[PDB]
Amino acid sequence: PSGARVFRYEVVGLRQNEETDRMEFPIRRSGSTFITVPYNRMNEEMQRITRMGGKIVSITPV
Amino acid sequence: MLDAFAKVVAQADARGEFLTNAQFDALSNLVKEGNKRLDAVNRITSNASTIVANAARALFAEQPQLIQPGGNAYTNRRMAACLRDMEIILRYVTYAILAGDSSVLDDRCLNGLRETYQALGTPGSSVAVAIQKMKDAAIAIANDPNGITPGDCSALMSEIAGYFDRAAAAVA
Amino acid sequence: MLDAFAKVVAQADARGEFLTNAQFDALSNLVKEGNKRLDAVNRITSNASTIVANAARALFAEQPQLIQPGGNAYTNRRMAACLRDMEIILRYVTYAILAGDSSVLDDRCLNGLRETYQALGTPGSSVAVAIQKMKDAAIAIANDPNGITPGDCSALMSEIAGYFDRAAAAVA
Amino acid sequence: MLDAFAKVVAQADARGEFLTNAQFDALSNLVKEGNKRLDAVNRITSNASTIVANAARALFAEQPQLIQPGGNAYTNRRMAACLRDMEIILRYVTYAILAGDSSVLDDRCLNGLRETYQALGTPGSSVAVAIQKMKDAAIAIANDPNGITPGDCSALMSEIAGYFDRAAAAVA
Amino acid sequence: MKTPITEAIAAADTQGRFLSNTELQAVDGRFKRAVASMEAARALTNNAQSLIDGAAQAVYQKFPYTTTMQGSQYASTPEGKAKCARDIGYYLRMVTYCLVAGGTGPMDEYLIAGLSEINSTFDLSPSWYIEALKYIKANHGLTGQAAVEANAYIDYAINALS
Amino acid sequence: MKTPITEAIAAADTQGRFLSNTELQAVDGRFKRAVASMEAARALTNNAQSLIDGAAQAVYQKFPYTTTMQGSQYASTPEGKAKCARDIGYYLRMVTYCLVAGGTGPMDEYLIAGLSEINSTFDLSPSWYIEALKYIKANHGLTGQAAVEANAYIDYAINALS
Amino acid sequence: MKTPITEAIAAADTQGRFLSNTELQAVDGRFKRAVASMEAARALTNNAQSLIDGAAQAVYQKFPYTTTMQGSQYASTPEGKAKCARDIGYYLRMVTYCLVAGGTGPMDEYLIAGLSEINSTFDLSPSWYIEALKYIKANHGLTGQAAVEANAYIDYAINALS
Amino acid sequence: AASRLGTSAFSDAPPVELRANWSEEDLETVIRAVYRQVLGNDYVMASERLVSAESLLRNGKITVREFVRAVAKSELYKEKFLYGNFQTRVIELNYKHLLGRAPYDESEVIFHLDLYENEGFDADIDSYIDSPEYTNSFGDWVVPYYRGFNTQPGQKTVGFNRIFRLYRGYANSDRAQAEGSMSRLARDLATNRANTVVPPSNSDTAFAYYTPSADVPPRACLGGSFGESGRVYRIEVAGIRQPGYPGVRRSSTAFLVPYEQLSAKMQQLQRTGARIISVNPA
Ligand SMILES: CCC1=C(C)/C(=C/C2=NC(=C\c3[nH]c(/C=C4\NC(=O)[C@H](C)[C@H]4CC)c(C)c3CCC(=O)O)/C(CCC(=O)O)=C2C)NC1=O
Ligand SMILES: CCC1=C(C)/C(=C/C2=NC(=C\c3[nH]c(/C=C4\NC(=O)[C@H](C)[C@H]4CC)c(C)c3CCC(=O)O)/C(CCC(=O)O)=C2C)NC1=O
Ligand SMILES: CCC1=C(C)/C(=C/C2=NC(=C\c3[nH]c(/C=C4\NC(=O)[C@H](C)[C@H]4CC)c(C)c3CCC(=O)O)/C(CCC(=O)O)=C2C)NC1=O
Ligand SMILES: CCC1=C(C)/C(=C/C2=NC(=C\c3[nH]c(/C=C4\NC(=O)[C@H](C)[C@H]4CC)c(C)c3CCC(=O)O)/C(CCC(=O)O)=C2C)NC1=O
Ligand SMILES: CCC1=C(C)/C(=C/C2=NC(=C\c3[nH]c(/C=C4\NC(=O)[C@H](C)[C@H]4CC)c(C)c3CCC(=O)O)/C(CCC(=O)O)=C2C)NC1=O
Ligand SMILES: CCC1=C(C)/C(=C/C2=NC(=C\c3[nH]c(/C=C4\NC(=O)[C@H](C)[C@H]4CC)c(C)c3CCC(=O)O)/C(CCC(=O)O)=C2C)NC1=O
Ligand SMILES: CCC1=C(C)/C(=C/C2=NC(=C\c3[nH]c(/C=C4\NC(=O)[C@H](C)[C@H]4CC)c(C)c3CCC(=O)O)/C(CCC(=O)O)=C2C)NC1=O
Ligand SMILES: CCC1=C(C)/C(=C/C2=NC(=C\c3[nH]c(/C=C4\NC(=O)[C@H](C)[C@H]4CC)c(C)c3CCC(=O)O)/C(CCC(=O)O)=C2C)NC1=O
Ligand SMILES: CCC1=C(C)/C(=C/C2=NC(=C\c3[nH]c(/C=C4\NC(=O)[C@H](C)[C@H]4CC)c(C)c3CCC(=O)O)/C(CCC(=O)O)=C2C)NC1=O
Ligand SMILES: CCC1=C(C)/C(=C/C2=NC(=C\c3[nH]c(/C=C4\NC(=O)[C@H](C)[C@H]4CC)c(C)c3CCC(=O)O)/C(CCC(=O)O)=C2C)NC1=O
Ligand SMILES: CCC1=C(C)/C(=C/C2=NC(=C\c3[nH]c(/C=C4\NC(=O)[C@H](C)[C@H]4CC)c(C)c3CCC(=O)O)/C(CCC(=O)O)=C2C)NC1=O
Ligand SMILES: CCC1=C(C)/C(=C\C2=NC(=C\c3[nH]c(/C=C4\NC(=O)[C@H](C)[C@H]4CC)c(C)c3CCC(=O)O)/C(CCC(=O)O)=C2C)NC1=O
Repeated sequence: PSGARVFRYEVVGLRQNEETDRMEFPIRRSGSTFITVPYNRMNEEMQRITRMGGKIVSITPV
Repeated sequence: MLDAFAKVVAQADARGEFLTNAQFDALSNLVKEGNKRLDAVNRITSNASTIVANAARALFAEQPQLIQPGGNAYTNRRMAACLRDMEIILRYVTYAILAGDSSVLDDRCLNGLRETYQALGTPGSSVAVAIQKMKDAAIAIANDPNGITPGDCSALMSEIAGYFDRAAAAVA
Repeated sequence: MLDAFAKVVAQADARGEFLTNAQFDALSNLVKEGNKRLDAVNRITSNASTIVANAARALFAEQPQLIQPGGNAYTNRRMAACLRDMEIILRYVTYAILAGDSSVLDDRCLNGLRETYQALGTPGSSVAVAIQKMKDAAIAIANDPNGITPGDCSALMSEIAGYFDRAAAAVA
Repeated sequence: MLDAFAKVVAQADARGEFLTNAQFDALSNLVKEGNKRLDAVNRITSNASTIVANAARALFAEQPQLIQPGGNAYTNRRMAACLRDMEIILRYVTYAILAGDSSVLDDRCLNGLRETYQALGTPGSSVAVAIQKMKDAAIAIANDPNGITPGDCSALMSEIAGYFDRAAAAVA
Repeated sequence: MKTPITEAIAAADTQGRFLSNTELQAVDGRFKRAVASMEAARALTNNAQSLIDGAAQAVYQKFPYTTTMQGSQYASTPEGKAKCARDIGYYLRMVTYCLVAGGTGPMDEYLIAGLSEINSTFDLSPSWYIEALKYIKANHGLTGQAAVEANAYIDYAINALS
Repeated sequence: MKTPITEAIAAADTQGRFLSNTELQAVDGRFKRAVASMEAARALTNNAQSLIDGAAQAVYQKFPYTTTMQGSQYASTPEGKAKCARDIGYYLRMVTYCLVAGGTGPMDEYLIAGLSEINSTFDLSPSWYIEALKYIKANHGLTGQAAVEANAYIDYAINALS
Repeated sequence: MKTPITEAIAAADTQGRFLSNTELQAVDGRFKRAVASMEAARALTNNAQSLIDGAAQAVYQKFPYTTTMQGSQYASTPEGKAKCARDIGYYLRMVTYCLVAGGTGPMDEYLIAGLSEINSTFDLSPSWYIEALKYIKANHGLTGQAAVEANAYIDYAINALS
Repeated sequence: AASRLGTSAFSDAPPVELRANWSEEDLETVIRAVYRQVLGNDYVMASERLVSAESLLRNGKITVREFVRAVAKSELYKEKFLYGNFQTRVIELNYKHLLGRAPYDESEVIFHLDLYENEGFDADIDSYIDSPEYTNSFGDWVVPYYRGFNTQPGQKTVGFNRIFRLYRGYANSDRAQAEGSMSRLARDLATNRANTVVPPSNSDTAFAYYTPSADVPPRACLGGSFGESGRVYRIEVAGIRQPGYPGVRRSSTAFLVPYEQLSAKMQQLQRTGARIISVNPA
């Protein structure tokens, strides 16, 4: 209903320490990370991941 | 993200050598014609809405399957989404034009846009056609001979076309 | 996370059998040599900073490409990152020594560590060389026979070497 | 999230054609037997606890391997999880029976559940057997004629069974 | 698990610092107490069968109704008596795991979690196992600080069931 | 990096709107000042070798103990003198980069990030680099607004070391 | 502070009235006397060290028992002699402050503000400071209007101590 | 100065991200801490815990950010705070529970309220959850903590004052507080008015000092006061009960007193039993 139908995102290793120095928690692992994103927040989540840096390897509709 | 000045500084940092005289003069030339860049971005942003609207009309005339029932742009909600994404790619290309380098265009946005469409089922080829329609629209509005002090801007026009092409190739 | 005691009891619980007499005496042997284990970890942790610093100087002397402009241990930010990760490996190996098992070394380190280095483009082989330098430093400091009660702790030293080797093999 | 009525309208929207007479009479049949559907869901929901409990006793008798130490059900934490998931599947299938379609059941409950169990190591085949146990229990108490206005609704019972079967097949 | 060793390690890990003398002192205490702890574990395991059967009879005597009333949650049937033996055996095996691990880690992770859920769904009232554990705590036949620690773990289980 | 153009782009990106006239005016001012900035950068790089050598001697004179004290973190050895000629050169190079970039972006990404950590691990003293930067700021030999910008970046580094 | 200027201001403020001719006349008298007042203050501060030293010796001669008798109140130790010098210095500094303020305000606020209470709690005798002030009043080496005003303030302190 | 102010020990950060994200025990701790921070230390009964969210939480399908949002938008959270309080008060509670701070200026209320009025409450919680502050201070793997005590982020000084209005003790819960059922930081937020810090109770008498400026002397003396030497010290008090002639009236109040009289006034106040909240120069 213009929702549900969640999409899984797979993220390339965030190099970090590049425009994300301000982030309070130190990232503990880069890449090989899968984030369940819902359809309704998909727009925002793209913005966030890409703003942090890195890339998206693959997107699988589940 | 990088801009023209940042791009040359970053390459020089990778080698570890002070910027050579040639690089200095190149960037001075770029800044000497920067007013052209500013004019182009100003005109494109002032005509954003008409650019996207005209390109959309052309796209749905060329590929009617999209607006036929059961097609990917049908139901008026997906039509809104389609218009939104056309404007989004225009906005990021505008960012790139002001920067002078396509680094920002490929670093944010078009970073898996192909993948997102491929997962959604949206035809990437049709998106490419739409990007081309917008390419012609934007190059026309930025190259209009009337309303400004005369001169040459063809170099920047080819650059703008290059950015639109990069987007079209990356999304399809 | 399962330390040595926890590891043996967990496998015995999976099989569903009361701890057998052999397992009891193995654990009693572990406790009988526990003081030695504590002493070794105390001595390693007391010189942690010097160990990491000296090993780092040696690594950058033996492989100057890292600190040359354009190499991965250049820019002073990546240098800080490299020092941080060397000391992190030392910290988790000391955790492992105190535990008596490698569970902590594999959980919260080395698990999805090879992939991170591989994606960043940092040479994993060089990381392994650094771990080996720290291995020699730590084994020497942990077997220093001056300033302490006499004994033989060669078994524990071999165990320490095994932990370091496991890490170096996992990253390279 | 669709129901039966929403399902027919969504299909018709995909085709772009007004609701056909066949679909109209189908939905009229659905509403004419609506009270039956409500009674069935009420009976299953009222006896949810006993259905799950009895089915659980039966399952851990027909596959003692799961309960025997080292089986994905020992540890009393995993036992709680198993009961929890049996009840979860019953809950979403009751949602489905009230709705009249399987969209709700496959959108949340069994939307990738197979992969989750495959990674966990819990045998999906045994989970399907448990769902079948619940199926027979629920069918029996929904078809219990003792204390309600009589009338044969074998069709509704077959639909309930179909939804349970869809879940059981999707998890295994 | 919550084993003293790994609790100290986790305490240092959350603060991202090398093991200080605080954690080393803790582990030292664990090793000091381990002599008595292992003695207690050996004692409980060596006479495990005797204590298990005694506890089964104790529960049967304290709650006679559990051996007569018909139902799945009773030991009226021989299969029910077998399951009762299995459960009390589980409790004793877990306490002997906890003794050797050095803390209440095993009892917490392999038992005591969702125990309320299970005891409520299958209608096994905790009081039965509580009385069984009480019998074990009275007949364990240990002495000294070994007896103290074994009792402490048993009573942790008792209070958790309550 | 934090280049004026890119920060304007990021400011528009966070709001999600096309570049308004305010941002365009800002980048126009950047382009107007770029001619002087690049002239100053050419001047700084043309006399870079003399500046680096003079700064190395200045720190040797301000801290004679650093040229006599034995140890890795001292210039008492020829290898240490090479390291001085490397690091002071890096700082001057970064100043030229900042001048070209019109902002402190390069300085932050390639120098200031983690500078605190490095000066403590390798036992370097920030005062050394501070004195060297002061020499550079006095012998840069620039004039006008371009001189103002260059001195601003140098002082940014000085205050970051402190 | 009860400076003549501020006294007039306060008198006008309690009545919420603009400064009348009477207040202006008073302040004019202040300024007329200020020339002599400032001359006297300059003279006292030019000889400050000599005056304090001489007063110290004066009390050492007038009360020899204070330089031998044991007790914290007595200067039978170098620290106690320092305390004597410090206090007579306080008195001289307050006199200079009152000279520049043109009134007794400073003397009342930073001294003569429980001087009785403090000397009594410590049990120190007022006579000590009275004789010290007398020496200063005779050795100030002033003549004319400046002399009369300075001696008046010193005597104010003397009679306030009693 | 820790015990009196109330910050007993809030001196670390509990992440759940790990190879053993469950960690077999640590996940229990993380779930508890999220419940304590999001639900305002409310005593959640076992039956009404959000089991569905925890399922995905251990599975790794959802991160800590998603868990916090799930609790925040679940009806468990709504019944306690959202439905039952003035909307502005709800905005304050959201800032306390999700971003670990207090509203720094009126614009915060403007923005969040407009979201609620048009988009709905779900969108309001969304804005808190994905605001840059939540994304930075916490990291989708770090339980929110009260970072308002620490000043590192960059904030108006008033923030410190204001957070101590919302946090009235380690034991306290926002469902149960002295001034509850009405806005706690609303009248002040419009006027950008500072608040005196009310220490939470600690094994001594407590008198919650409400500070409505409707009937109080101004923060400054705004005059010469008595005119005696020295400035004018403003003394607050709460529990005045002994001298009730019509009933004392305005039991909690402040008096601007000239310096010389302070001592006398002090004893008078102590005689009535009110414990002086503050003595600030005016
Ligand atoms: C506590 C658990 C933990 C581990 C295990 C860990 C490892 C780790 N090291 C990293 C990076 C890194 N590791 C190095 C290390 C090296 N540079 C070299 O020249 C050498 C060959 C090598 C050291 C011997 C560097 C330079 C980076 C940063 C890469 C970059 O900024 O481009 C990264 C990438 C993201 C980041 O910078 O944090 C991770 C995740 N981080 C963690 O939080
Ligand atoms: C800010 C960067 C950004 C980009 C680039 C982006 C793309 C993007 N466009 C989307 C939707 C969409 N995009 C389109 C686009 C098109 N449909 C057509 O017929 C044409 C071929 C084409 C336009 C010419 C459509 C139809 C949808 C809706 C898909 C659906 O849910 O059915 C979605 C799915 C979520 C949603 O918005 O519903 C994403 C992620 N999202 C972003 O956040
Ligand atoms: C606030 C941001 C800003 C804008 C937008 C701006 C406009 C601007 N465009 C200019 C020049 C110009 N404008 C154009 C524009 C064109 N010439 C053509 O033949 C094409 C058809 C067209 C491309 C769009 C050209 C070629 C110049 C020549 C000067 C130069 O290249 O720098 C000039 C300098 C001379 C003049 O006033 O015309 C200004 C000030 N100035 C600003 O500060
Ligand atoms: C707070 C944590 C902690 C530490 C650090 C510690 C040290 C410690 N080391 C001890 C003994 C000892 N320590 C050693 C250690 C060594 N023998 C060797 O040949 C090696 C070179 C070295 C090990 C690498 C030996 C042999 C003993 C005595 C015998 C034994 O306890 O096994 C003892 C027991 C007798 C004593 O020395 O008082 C203590 C208490 N105790 C602690 O509770
Ligand atoms: C290691 C952690 C652990 C515990 C504690 C555990 C207990 C446990 N005991 C059970 C059954 C049972 N246990 C008993 C035992 C008893 N009968 C009696 O008369 C006594 C009063 C009592 C012994 C003290 C009975 C009768 C059942 C069957 C209940 C039923 O089917 O309704 C069941 C239900 C499933 C089954 O039949 O196995 C569980 C989960 N399982 C575990 O994995
Ligand atoms: C691109 C930016 C950048 C900076 C700033 C930087 C600093 C830096 N200086 C270093 C060392 C050093 N730095 C010096 C510098 C000095 N010795 C003195 O006596 C003087 C007072 C002072 C120079 C004027 C020395 C001697 C070393 C070697 C110390 C060692 O090997 O232990 C090292 C350790 C690695 C090495 O031996 O080179 C780093 C990383 N590295 C960088 O990549
Ligand atoms: C500016 C206003 C001001 C005044 C007036 C002043 C006086 C003054 N003198 C003091 C003590 C003292 N003063 C002396 C001085 C003396 N020893 C002698 O032999 C002499 C007779 C005498 C000098 C005339 C001594 C010995 C003490 C210490 C007495 C004690 O500790 O009990 C003390 C007690 C606290 C202390 O130990 O300093 C005060 C307050 N302090 C002030 O701030
Ligand atoms: C969409 C609603 C939903 C589902 C379906 C779901 C499934 C689900 N079941 C789980 C656990 C589990 N599920 C079982 C289930 C079984 N064990 C058996 O022997 C049987 C064959 C079977 C029951 C019939 C077990 C044993 C675990 C525990 C795994 C473990 O912690 O080791 C887990 C692991 C994490 C956790 O326990 O929270 C998930 C995610 N979670 C959900 O939110
Ligand atoms: C319980 C739900 C709820 C209410 C009722 C509420 C009231 C409320 N109304 C406000 C604004 C306002 N409200 C009014 C109201 C009026 N002005 C007039 O002239 C009329 C007489 C009257 C309307 C008929 C005005 C003028 C403002 C703007 C005040 C300002 O910006 O200074 C503000 C200020 C913050 C902002 O503008 O965002 C609040 C908090 N807030 C709430 O969460
Ligand atoms: C860890 C330190 C700590 C303490 C002590 C604490 C107390 C505390 N007790 C509460 C409730 C309560 N406290 C009681 C207490 C009692 N009622 C009685 O009749 C008895 C006389 C008495 C028990 C001896 C009751 C009944 C509630 C529930 C009220 C309610 O939620 O409606 C509440 C809030 C309402 C809720 O439960 O959600 C808090 C915050 N909070 C803390 O964080
Ligand atoms: C003319 C306007 C006016 C009001 C409104 C007023 C209220 C008022 N009531 C008071 C006392 C009090 N008021 C109450 C009232 C109550 N006790 C209860 O148990 C109930 C819950 C509640 C009534 C239903 C009590 C108990 C006190 C005495 C408090 C004490 O001595 O500690 C006091 C404290 C001082 C005193 O007793 O004189 C004030 C100021 N005084 C006023 O002059
Ligand atoms: C408004 C609140 C509400 C109610 C009352 C409800 C159930 C419900 N069950 C009903 C009857 C019934 N319940 C049954 C159940 C059965 N009997 C059998 O012998 C079969 C084995 C089986 C069919 C599977 C039957 C046949 C009827 C009469 C026909 C019907 O209306 O469903 C009816 C119609 C007559 C009546 O009011 O009882 C309702 C409304 N669902 C609701 O939401």
